[PDB]
Amino acid sequence: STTTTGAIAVTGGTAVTVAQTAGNAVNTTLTQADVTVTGNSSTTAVTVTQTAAATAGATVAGRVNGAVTITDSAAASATTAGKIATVTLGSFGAATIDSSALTTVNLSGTGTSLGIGRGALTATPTANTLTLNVNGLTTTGAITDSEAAADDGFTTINIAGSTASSTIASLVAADATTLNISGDARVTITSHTAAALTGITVTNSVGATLGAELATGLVFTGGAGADSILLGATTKAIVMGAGDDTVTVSSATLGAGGSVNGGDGTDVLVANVNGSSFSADPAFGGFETLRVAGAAAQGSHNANGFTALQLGATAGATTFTNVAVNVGLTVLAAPTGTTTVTLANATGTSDVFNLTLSSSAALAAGTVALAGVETVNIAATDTNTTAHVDTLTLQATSAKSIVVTGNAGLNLTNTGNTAVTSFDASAVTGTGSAVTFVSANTTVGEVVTIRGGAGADSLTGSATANDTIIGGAGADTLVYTGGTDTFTGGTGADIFDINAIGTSTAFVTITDAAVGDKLDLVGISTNGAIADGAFGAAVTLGAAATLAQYLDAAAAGDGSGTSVAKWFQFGGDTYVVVDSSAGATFVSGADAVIKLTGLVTLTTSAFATEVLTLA
Amino acid sequence: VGATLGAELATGLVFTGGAGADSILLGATTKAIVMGAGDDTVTVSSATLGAGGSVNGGDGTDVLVANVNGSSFSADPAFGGFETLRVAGAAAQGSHNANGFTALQLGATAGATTFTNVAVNVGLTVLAAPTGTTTVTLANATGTSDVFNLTLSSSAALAAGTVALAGVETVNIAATDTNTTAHVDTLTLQATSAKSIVVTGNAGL
Ligand SMILES: [Ca+2]
Ligand SMILES: [Ca+2]
Ligand SMILES: [Ca+2]
Ligand SMILES: [Ca+2]
Ligand SMILES: [Ca+2]
Ligand SMILES: [Ca+2]
Ligand SMILES: [Ca+2]
Ligand SMILES: [Ca+2]
Ligand SMILES: [Ca+2]
Ligand SMILES: [Ca+2]
Ligand SMILES: [Ca+2]
Ligand SMILES: [Ca+2]
Ligand SMILES: [Ca+2]
Ligand SMILES: [Ca+2]
Ligand SMILES: [Ca+2]
Ligand SMILES: [Ca+2]
Ligand SMILES: [Ca+2]
Ligand SMILES: [Ca+2]
Ligand SMILES: [Ca+2]
Ligand SMILES: [Ca+2]
Ligand SMILES: [Ca+2]
Ligand SMILES: [Ca+2]
Ligand SMILES: [Ca+2]
Repeated sequence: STTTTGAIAVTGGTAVTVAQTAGNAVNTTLTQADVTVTGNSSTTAVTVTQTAAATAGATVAGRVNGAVTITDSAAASATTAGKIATVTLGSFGAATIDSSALTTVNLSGTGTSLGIGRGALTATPTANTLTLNVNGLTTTGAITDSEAAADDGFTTINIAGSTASSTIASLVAADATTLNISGDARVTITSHTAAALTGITVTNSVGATLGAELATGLVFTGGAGADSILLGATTKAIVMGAGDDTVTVSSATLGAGGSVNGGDGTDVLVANVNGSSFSADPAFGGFETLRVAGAAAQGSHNANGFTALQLGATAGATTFTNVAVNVGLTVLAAPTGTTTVTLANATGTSDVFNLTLSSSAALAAGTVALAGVETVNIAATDTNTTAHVDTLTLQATSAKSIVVTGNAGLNLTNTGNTAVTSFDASAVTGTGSAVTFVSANTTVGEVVTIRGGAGADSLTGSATANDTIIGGAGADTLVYTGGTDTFTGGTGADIFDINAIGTSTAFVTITDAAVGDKLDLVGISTNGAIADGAFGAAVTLGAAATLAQYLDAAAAGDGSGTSVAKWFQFGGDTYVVVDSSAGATFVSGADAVIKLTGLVTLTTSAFATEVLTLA
Repeated sequence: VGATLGAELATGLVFTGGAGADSILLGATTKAIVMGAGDDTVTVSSATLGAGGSVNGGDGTDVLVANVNGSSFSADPAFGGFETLRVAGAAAQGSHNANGFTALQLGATAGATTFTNVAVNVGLTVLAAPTGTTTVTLANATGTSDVFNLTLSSSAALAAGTVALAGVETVNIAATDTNTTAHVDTLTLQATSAKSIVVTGNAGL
């Protein structure tokens, strides 16, 4: 049903299990049953399972969870023992337990809040260890020790994560002293409120992450596996253990003394600060990667002695100084202001930098400046299965090569990068990992090579240059600007967008024009706008007519008021002409020729607007 | 014993030292400068070299002199084999990365000069009157037993000027006279958490 599951109450028994399910339809919401268990003095264990909560979607069955209330016999007594030792939950709304004999809680699925009270026993309790086994648990809100506030709570909390990731939105334990996170799968505590904590100790294989910034007085010890914390001006010796760990610091220098060692493995140090020099400070050790990310992250950062660099969202413009050779930057989120990299030594002529862009969604990497680097390698990386296009302004005024790899698109702003003679995005991979590039090269008579990838790419050369442009798979747009250009749109419906007139010597050759490819002549319509028909009888001349003769023949008509297209086949190759002139001379200046390698018959092929589609 | 050349070498010009204290001035050098054994001394007029464009101090304790607006020589693999960083010259000034040096020196300067990322047990020797406040900031000042060794070393009376040592608890000053005829050095110390000042030496302060 969509109408909600009515109460469930149990009283008494050696052990109790109430197992709800919800089987409602795919666009409805059923809210589940309120459960109450009240033990008699035989009740050692209680279990209350439900179906996991979800939001009513197009194909998602909606479920809200029922409150659960568990109460032991001796819950209100000042003296009587109490019998409920273990409680197991499998999803829940606003849950309560109240038992002075409680040691273990097993959590699972989707929760709202758990409030743990112990019996109102007046005697001061001696055993005060909450074992809290988690497995696939996610919480809207707080696990609280209700007893700790005004009475005698648990002094030591143990959390054993198991077979699946768990996330506790908030853990509130005001009498807690030790906190040990153990087991088998990640435990994440988004926010703890445990002022009296003297230590935290991860022993867990996958690791533990704590989203709340630790107390400056609070010791933390990691184990194997990716543990992950936030520190301020710490007073204590923080150890991170083995595996790939992550500490975020809110202040650049520590305090008292006041240290943090990353331990074995590749560990990230995150600088949420106005500048850093972590290599210098012996207080920090065992770190390999420096990441600049956070709401206070900004300014000048000493890269020295790190083997890798990362960047996330930032407060303002951030600069990496003293960057050693073979050290690459990975950008993980949109930063604020220009990101400058300045290397240890830029002076050589074979300088290589590895920039990486790595995100699940479209990433606006912003401006990164790489003065004195000759080869710039860009990886554009998508972390999920669904395709996107990243954006970057590169300022690399002495780069000769740009190579793009990866599996996401890159629209690259290239303004002012005038040394670039080789753009190679050929290795790029998705349906639409679309690469956009425009050469900023102005060296007269240069050889420039532009390579597209699997995406629907948009590659523009330079009027200055003899551009070789090659799209990969997909709907590529190759732009002609001037000079002796060689175009190859690979597989797919490519568009050869002709925006310049050229000469009789400096013109575009299109190597592989085939059925489906287009020839956009909008930009050479000097006088008016082209044919518009299916204009398709080849100009024919004699067995030994010259290219010069065929050109003159093709331009014989009057193009003064209205430009006209014609075409011919000379010496084994196919040519297209735009006549924009009076006399029967093809005039180099305003009349235009386009070469197409091979015999391609344009008989049946038709002019769209000023756009010729090969038939 | 060595050779010393007071003129700045041509940027095109190769130099090779032997054993013994050789000593030159370099600009934006284009060539691979070697200094050999013994306690050598190169003064650079520009912070980064050129073309390529390197200078190796070789064996022994060698001084690198920064006649520049800031330095970070540890980072640049173009410079290697140096042990002491001195800030001295008519263009010498600003922020200087002490990292990876085992000693520090100071001479006459263009303006206020700052030593950053200074490792523990690294001392400064002042050799001539500088211009503007000389700030030392250590790698880690946070402890409560921080010791710094300042030395003043001259033949004549030396006006060391202001040196700032934020976060140092014990400041040791040596006042050293290099000749037989007595003098008195002068210093403004700014050491707002120093509990001890110990003065040794054979000249006045
Ligand atoms: Ca109570
Ligand atoms: Ca009580
Ligand atoms: Ca209490
Ligand atoms: Ca660890
Ligand atoms: Ca580690
Ligand atoms: Ca360090
Ligand atoms: Ca490590
Ligand atoms: Ca994606
Ligand atoms: Ca370079
Ligand atoms: Ca560059
Ligand atoms: Ca392509
Ligand atoms: Ca061109
Ligand atoms: Ca293509
Ligand atoms: Ca094609
Ligand atoms: Ca056009
Ligand atoms: Ca004509
Ligand atoms: Ca020598
Ligand atoms: Ca030497
Ligand atoms: Ca040496
Ligand atoms: Ca070096
Ligand atoms: Ca004297
Ligand atoms: Ca101190
Ligand atoms: Ca002090």
